[PDB]
Amino acid sequence: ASEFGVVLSVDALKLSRGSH
Amino acid sequence: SKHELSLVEVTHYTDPEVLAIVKDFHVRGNFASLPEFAERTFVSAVPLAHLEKFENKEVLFRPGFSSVINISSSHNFSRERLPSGINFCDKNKLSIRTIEKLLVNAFSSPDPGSVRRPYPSGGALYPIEVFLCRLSENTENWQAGTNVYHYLPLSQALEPVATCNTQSLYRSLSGGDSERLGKPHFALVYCIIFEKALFKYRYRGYRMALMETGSMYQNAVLVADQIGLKNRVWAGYTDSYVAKTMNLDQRTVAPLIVQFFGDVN
Amino acid sequence: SKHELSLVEVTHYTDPEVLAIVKDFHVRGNFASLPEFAERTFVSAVPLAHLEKFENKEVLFRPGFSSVINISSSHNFSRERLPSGINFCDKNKLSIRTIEKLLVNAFSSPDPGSVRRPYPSGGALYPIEVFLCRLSENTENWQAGTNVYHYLPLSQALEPVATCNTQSLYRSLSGGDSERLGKPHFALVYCIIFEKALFKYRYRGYRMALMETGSMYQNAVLVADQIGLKNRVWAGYTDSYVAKTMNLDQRTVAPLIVQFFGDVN
Amino acid sequence: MINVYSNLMSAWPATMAMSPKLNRNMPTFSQIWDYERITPASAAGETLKSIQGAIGEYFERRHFFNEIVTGGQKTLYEMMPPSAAKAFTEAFFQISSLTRDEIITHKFKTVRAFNLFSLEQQEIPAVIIALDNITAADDLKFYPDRDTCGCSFHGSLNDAIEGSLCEFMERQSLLLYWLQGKANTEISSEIVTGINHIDEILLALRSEGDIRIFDITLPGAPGHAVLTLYGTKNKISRIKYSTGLSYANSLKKALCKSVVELWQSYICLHNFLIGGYTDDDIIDSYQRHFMSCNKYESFTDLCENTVLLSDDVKLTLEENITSDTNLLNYLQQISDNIFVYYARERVSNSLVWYTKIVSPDFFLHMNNSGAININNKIYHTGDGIKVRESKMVPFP
Amino acid sequence: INILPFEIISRNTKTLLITYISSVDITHEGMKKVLESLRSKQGIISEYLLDKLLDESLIDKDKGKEFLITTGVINKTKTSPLWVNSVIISDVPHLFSNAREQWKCDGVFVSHIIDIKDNNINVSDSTLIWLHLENYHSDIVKRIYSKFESNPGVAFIQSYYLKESFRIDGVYSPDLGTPCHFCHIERWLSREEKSFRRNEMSWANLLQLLKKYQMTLPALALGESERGFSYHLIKRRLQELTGTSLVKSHVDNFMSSVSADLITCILCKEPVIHWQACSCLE
Amino acid sequence: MINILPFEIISRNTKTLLITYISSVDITHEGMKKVLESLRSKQGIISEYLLDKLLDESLIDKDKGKEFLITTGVINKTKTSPLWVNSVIISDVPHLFSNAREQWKCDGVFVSHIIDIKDNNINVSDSTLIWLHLENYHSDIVKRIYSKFESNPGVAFIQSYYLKESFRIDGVYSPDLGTPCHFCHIERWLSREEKSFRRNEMSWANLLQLLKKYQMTLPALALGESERGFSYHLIKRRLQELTGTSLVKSHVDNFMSSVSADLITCILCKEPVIHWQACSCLER
Amino acid sequence: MINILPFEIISRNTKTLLITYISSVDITHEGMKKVLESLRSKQGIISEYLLDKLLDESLIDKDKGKEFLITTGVINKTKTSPLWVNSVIISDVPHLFSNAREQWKCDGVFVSHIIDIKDNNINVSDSTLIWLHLENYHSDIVKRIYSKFESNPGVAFIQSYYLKESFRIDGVYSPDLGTPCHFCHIERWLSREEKSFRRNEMSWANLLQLLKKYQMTLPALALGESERGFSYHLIKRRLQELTGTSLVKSHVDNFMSSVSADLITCILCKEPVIHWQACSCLER
Ligand SMILES: Cc1cc2nc3c(=O)[nH]c(=O)nc-3n(C[C@H](O)[C@H](O)[C@H](O)COP(=O)(O)O)c2cc1C
Ligand SMILES: Cc1cc2nc3c(=O)[nH]c(=O)nc-3n(C[C@H](O)[C@H](O)[C@H](O)COP(=O)(O)O)c2cc1C
Ligand SMILES: Nc1ncnc2c1ncn2[C@@H]1O[C@H](COP(=O)(O)OP(=O)(O)OP(=O)(O)O)[C@@H](O)[C@H]1O
Ligand SMILES: Nc1ncnc2c1ncn2[C@@H]1O[C@H](COP(=O)(O)OP(=O)(O)O)[C@@H](O)[C@H]1O
Ligand SMILES: [Cl-]
Ligand SMILES: [Mg+2]
Ligand SMILES: [Mg+2]
Ligand SMILES: [Mg+2]
Ligand SMILES: [Zn+2]
Ligand SMILES: [Zn+2]
Ligand SMILES: [Zn+2]
Repeated sequence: ASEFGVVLSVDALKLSRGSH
Repeated sequence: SKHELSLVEVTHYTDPEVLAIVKDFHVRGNFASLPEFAERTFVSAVPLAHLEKFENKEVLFRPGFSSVINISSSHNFSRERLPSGINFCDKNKLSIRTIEKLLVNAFSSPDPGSVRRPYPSGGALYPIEVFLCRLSENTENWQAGTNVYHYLPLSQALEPVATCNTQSLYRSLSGGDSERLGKPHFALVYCIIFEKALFKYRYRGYRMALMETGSMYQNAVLVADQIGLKNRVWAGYTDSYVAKTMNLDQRTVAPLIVQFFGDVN
Repeated sequence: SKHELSLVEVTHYTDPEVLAIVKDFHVRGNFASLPEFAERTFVSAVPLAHLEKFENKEVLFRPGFSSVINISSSHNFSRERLPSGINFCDKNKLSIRTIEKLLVNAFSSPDPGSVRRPYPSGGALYPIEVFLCRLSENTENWQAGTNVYHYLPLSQALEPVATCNTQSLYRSLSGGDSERLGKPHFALVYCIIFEKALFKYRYRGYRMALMETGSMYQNAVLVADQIGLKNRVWAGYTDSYVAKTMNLDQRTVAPLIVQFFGDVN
Repeated sequence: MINVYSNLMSAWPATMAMSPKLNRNMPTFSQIWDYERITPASAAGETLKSIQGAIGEYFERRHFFNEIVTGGQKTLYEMMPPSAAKAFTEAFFQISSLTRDEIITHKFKTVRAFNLFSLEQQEIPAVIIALDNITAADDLKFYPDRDTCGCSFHGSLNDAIEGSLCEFMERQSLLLYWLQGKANTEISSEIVTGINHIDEILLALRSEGDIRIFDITLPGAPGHAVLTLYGTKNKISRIKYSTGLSYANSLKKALCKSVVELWQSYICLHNFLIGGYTDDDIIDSYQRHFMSCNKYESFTDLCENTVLLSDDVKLTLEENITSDTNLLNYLQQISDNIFVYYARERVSNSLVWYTKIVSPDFFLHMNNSGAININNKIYHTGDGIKVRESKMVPFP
Repeated sequence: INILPFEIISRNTKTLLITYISSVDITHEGMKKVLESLRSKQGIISEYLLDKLLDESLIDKDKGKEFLITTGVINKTKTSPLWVNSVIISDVPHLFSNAREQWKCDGVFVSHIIDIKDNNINVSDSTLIWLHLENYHSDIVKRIYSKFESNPGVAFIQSYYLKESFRIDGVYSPDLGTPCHFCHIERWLSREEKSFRRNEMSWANLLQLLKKYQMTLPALALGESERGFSYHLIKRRLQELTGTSLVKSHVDNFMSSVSADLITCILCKEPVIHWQACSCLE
Repeated sequence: MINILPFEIISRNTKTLLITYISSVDITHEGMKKVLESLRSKQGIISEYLLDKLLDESLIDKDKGKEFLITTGVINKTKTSPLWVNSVIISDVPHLFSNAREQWKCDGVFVSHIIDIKDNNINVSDSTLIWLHLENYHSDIVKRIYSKFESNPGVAFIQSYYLKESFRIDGVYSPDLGTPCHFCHIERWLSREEKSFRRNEMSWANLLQLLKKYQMTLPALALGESERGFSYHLIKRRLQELTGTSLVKSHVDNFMSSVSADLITCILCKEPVIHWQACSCLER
Repeated sequence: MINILPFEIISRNTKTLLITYISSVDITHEGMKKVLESLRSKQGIISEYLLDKLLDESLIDKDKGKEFLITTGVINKTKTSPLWVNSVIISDVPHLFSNAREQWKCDGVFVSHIIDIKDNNINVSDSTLIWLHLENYHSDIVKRIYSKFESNPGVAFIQSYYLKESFRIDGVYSPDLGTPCHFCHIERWLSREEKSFRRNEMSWANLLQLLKKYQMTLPALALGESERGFSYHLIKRRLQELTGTSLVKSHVDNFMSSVSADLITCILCKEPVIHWQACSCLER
């Protein structure tokens, strides 16, 4: 949520983008 | 079992193009090495008589020139590596305690609570699996009838794999050159799990996996020398036949190298 | 120089089909790893957040089952391998005597008259070459201005290779991940000579050569631990750029793996 | 392996993979993951069967959970012949608290079906078939508890029906066993199947814990419903109980699918548990319920309370005079009111088929802890174990 | 004659025919003999052999055939190319101002470029209608379908933009009974709407809110280069659909979508199937 | 470096929607609507100062505004100095590129000049990526360019040209990085095209041809406006991958590799080529 | 096992010449001339007893005679027991093989039977290599054979058939050795033949086809007597490599691999195939 709008949809895969 | 990983998790990241191209390539290096094919096949593109000229040599960066910085041998504090054993002899009984010594020292931490192995690994992914093959009736056994085992380096435990007899397993691993090899008590077989080698780093993972195999059998070499076992790393085997005999599924996993262990009279 | 081999002898046996197919394959594993490409490239097909689930695990031959033969850790007589060093620190001067200790112990016999190396090799052909890269002005040097050398394991001597400066050589070897790496005193680069890997055993030779690379850097790991050097085997480099910087001809020879050495504060 | 990935705006699911395995004598597992559109479809056995089964289960579940549309809106006595409308009325009058007058005057959402015996075309209530909450929203007060019993997908209508019919048989058999505790026979736990992957599983389970193999086929029925049960007291085992079930004409075939399904459930849960995955990952209440049955007490409760019609334990998988008899004859003797819901779609130059076999004269679903037609032609309140009439069977 | 996929199921002396569009009680023994015969014959047959079969089973040729065509057991398809011409209907027709001229030498014959905003669009028989949209709204597809579904030998194909993707639908042919536009997208929306757990950040939310607000879905920030790329894909699919019959060409040439990732420029060719719930199946 | 990503901002009646590659938002704020229209107007990169200015103008907090614009997929922040500071296109068909400089700014690609190959006194600054694209192939054209510019500090080259029914984009040729040149590429493809059933291209027929001055043209089908259009898009996206606004990250194992496209089928093939044994590019 | 190698022994006037693959000799001895004519008459293998008998008959010392016959390339001595004790050819075109049993003895190949696929009660002994060669391909034919004979102790199979303009000889399929079967092969070739620009064959179009009963025919050009002739020679030489008189040793890395031939170009391609992921042959 933000003061600018409401989020309808998200492409989760695109939004995500030695040993750990 | 405590540190178990399911290959289902791994395959979620597999590029099938990569897997196909790597296996296509890998299989070009497989051998059909059998006693029955001796007189109609060969291994060496170089004749026996010209080989010595190629053995134990140095290729120079400036061939024909001799200007070098020499280094003292006084810095060397190591023992010379034993010669690799040939025609092994199984007259002596060999205990499970000796096989156990090799396994924990070459591949496992001394601390059974720790997950840090005595060899490094790209991404800490450890795609290479160690299988134990018992080749002599003069070799002691943990579970009668079981001649193939899988070593779990983190649990420090053996997982039964196959109840093939000892003659069949020797035949698969020893290719057409078994008579020279003689009679080892046991072998380790190092195997790549293709998707585990490939899922994170893609093609470069294949390269990292084969190198890992070498770090592993090398620890075994050094450990063998120290506990008074002879050994010989071995490439003279029919890949698919070994796989078959050990009940490995070749679509997932393949033997890269065999390593033989035992005495020498 | 006494044990010199000319690659002209080798090429007389090269199958050009084999060489082309192996290089085509090999090059699929090369990386374009540079600081300037960080924000438009990636290395891992697995997200950082899912990686831990894949690190230091065991794949089971009978997944979901726990029946095993446990093995005593009381048989382990080894030391635990040190963690692989990261952000190295070059505050201390590092002597040539220390680099020399590593070289002769990891790759050479203690007997300078002997040709028997502390790691085995398919056909005793030894296709893998060791190069030395000096990366710190706080590293002592044998011949001022020379930062790349070739180690001759049988003569036990260094052959000058390149007078690239120390900043350029660090840049090539350290890929885009140099800031995490910090400042090592030196590196070894392990390189395959393709025709030497291929001429005798054909495709299977490629497999044997990469495994050899692993036996070699492993000896270095063990030797580093013993003389109190930190190290990290390293795959985050641009293959051709390293090659270029070391003045290797990529048609003949290619870097398989880099290994970094130094202190850690 | 396989590793087919589709863009999220594709017709096709996010992923399909065949799982690598070290052991060539273990069964292949194949699975399709499609976000939370459905829960992951999977299948197990021989490699190609595994792959066909996961594809098939994916088409099946997507259809019933995500894709049904009703053919409109009718009362029970409008959509079908009278003695069937009555059978449905009596089922529904047990399942909710609404009156018979409310039930017979309510306009239900409809789906195509035909009578299993006469092939007579009719409609049945869509609320039984659709597994989403929208298709027949206005009907759910009559039938709040729906599931996938008798659901099936195939590329031949015959195969789809045969699949629906066998699952119907197995789930009717399972519920009757659950409620009464009666089985026809135990098959030797030490049976050798002759089929590599089946033997492998049995050996692994025998050495991890204990198995019991029971023929629970509806009495008098041809074919074999075979239920396999595992449990262990072993402390480092993450699976303390699992189970599998299948029905076929052939005892061997049923046993083999039974064993493979036990392993399928065993390994999925095992992987969930070692994966670290959370309860928020579980969206299906049958799965939640099965997962809360992962204790040895699930195994002993069934085993101690199982009564066997035959004395000795079956040493071989040889058929008998009953198996051979006609399944439609047997079923019709019990009830005329068995319907086949059916849908079909063109793929290339073929049709694929989605079927579900349904009877209000039988159990309409398998959750006798929800709202269920407890009184029907094969069970009546009181015949069986009473606590079990309000508890759901420990089966996923 | 193409023999479509169907099933017949028998029990007692009863028989039930199910086809892709129909479910029919078969009480005439003659027609059971005709359907059983066609069930085992795989695909394309000759008018002569069908007529021989009908005469054998004592069924009027004309009437028997009307039945088989009407219930979707057979269709009466052309051995010559299915579409003698083609037309492009678009909201960006100016992008195709030279297409008719140019594509000639590729052997692609487009008679007319047509603005979607034109009132009174006509279209000849045996014509393939290419509907290309930068501003996607499902009622635009609905409109074109309603106007032309009834034209003899008509077919349709639709291209549009979804985020980074350029999507070309399969060919929708009433005559051949291939899937339509809605068989894809309406089924896709059904699956989002009827998810076992709705992803509350689903792209269906955007699609459904654009209906509610009477707004089109725009292609995202197309420049000249993306239009050039699009143009070429269109030309090459039309080339694929040129000179094409069910004798020349397999149905999978029609029952296939092409999706192109405009960033990576990678293509994805995927099968298209019917949706039982779609109203294209009447 | 604020990179402006692909999006639209649409209004009808009182409803306003933002749609990006990442997300979609029902915008309930006039100020942010104005910000978003202004950004939709600008091509490619924007000074973080302009962004702050535009935020303050609409009375929007700067970090809240920015966090919104980044996470919703409208913009992103990049930090790294790139390898080539600049691109030039050298071509026999420069008209085809006459709006490229202008348009491709919005894709974050800086092409400084379109150069006609006919021109003498062709100049290229240091650390410039030279894109040589030929419709009418001749190897002497490539030789000339390598000859003019191989010595330039930090230079690299890409070559694109047609062969049969394919459009070819070579791997990046970088003396500094040691990567294969054009001739390494075109020999790899002329080898594959021989109906040889053999990877190995070498025979006495080839040996004899190598005695002559290296020189050649390529057979390829005639181009229409549509093949040119397709080619323009792959050029842009390839330049974008290397030097522009990254939308999709490339794996390190393929980033510099060749890209080949069938113009019939429109299928791409990305493929790393080995050094050609008879080539000189390693010895320079 | 004395194997008689290819040679001729020619006489005109008083001059007699022996010519082999190894060597040529001006024969200055009547006895050895007789020996050599007798051997040229015999097919393939000869009992070392017959050889001694033939030597003693011409008054020639036995070890001197033998050393001559071996080193000049007339014969050789082989010691090893082979993997398959016997070969059978199963075919839809058995007429094409009606002299094969007789002729191929001279190449050291023991084929015990030519079997028409039409025949019921087809029997095969243990450790027999089954060559299945089909002009009219159907996968059910292969399935039937695997089904009849996979369980036979020590069995292996080769399949040969036509695809497009190629003649295909599969790798040796050996349950014992773990090698890929026919279906592993034909899937590898049907993958390569797709204009996919991709090694990976898998997609939803393929997934859907796998739902149907595995079943297929192969498109291939019509054969003339000449294609049949060519095919007959590759069959013979392939059998010879595996079970007959070895003339040229195979490398271990290719010995069991597939052999494909273009019938237009006559070029051979020898190639090891991987196990197909969707195949069952590993699980048996
Ligand atoms: C072939 C190989 C390549 C490696 N490459 C890298 C690398 O690029 N970067 C890095 O930080 N570590 C690298 N490592 C080190 C591993 O990440 C390290 O061995 C592993 O995480 C386990 O940590 P430890 O060695 O400290 O036990 C590599 C190791 C191997 C064997
Ligand atoms: C990868 C690899 C494969 C090998 N394969 C064989 C083999 O097949 N047969 C064999 O006799 N020795 C084999 N060896 C052993 C080498 O021949 C041996 O290391 C070399 O001749 C040097 O002898 P040494 O190890 O006794 O110093 C192999 C060694 C390596 C590293
Ligand atoms: N009355 C007849 N007597 C004998 N043979 C006939 C007769 N009618 C048709 N045939 C044969 O059957 C074949 C099939 O022709 P048919 O009339 O079915 O046209 P079609 O197959 O529908 O082709 P199209 O409509 O595409 O031209 C003909 O080529 C002809 O040899
Ligand atoms: N060859 C096939 N073609 C289409 N669908 C299939 C095929 N084989 C199995 N299925 C379907 O896959 C689903 C899963 O089958 P399976 O795993 O055997 O049994 P279960 O019903 O226990 O899941 C069922 O809908 C089944 O009908
Ligand atoms: Cl059955
Ligand atoms: Mg299932
Ligand atoms: Mg089911
Ligand atoms: Mg089931
Ligand atoms: Zn439709
Ligand atoms: Zn070059
Ligand atoms: Zn196979």
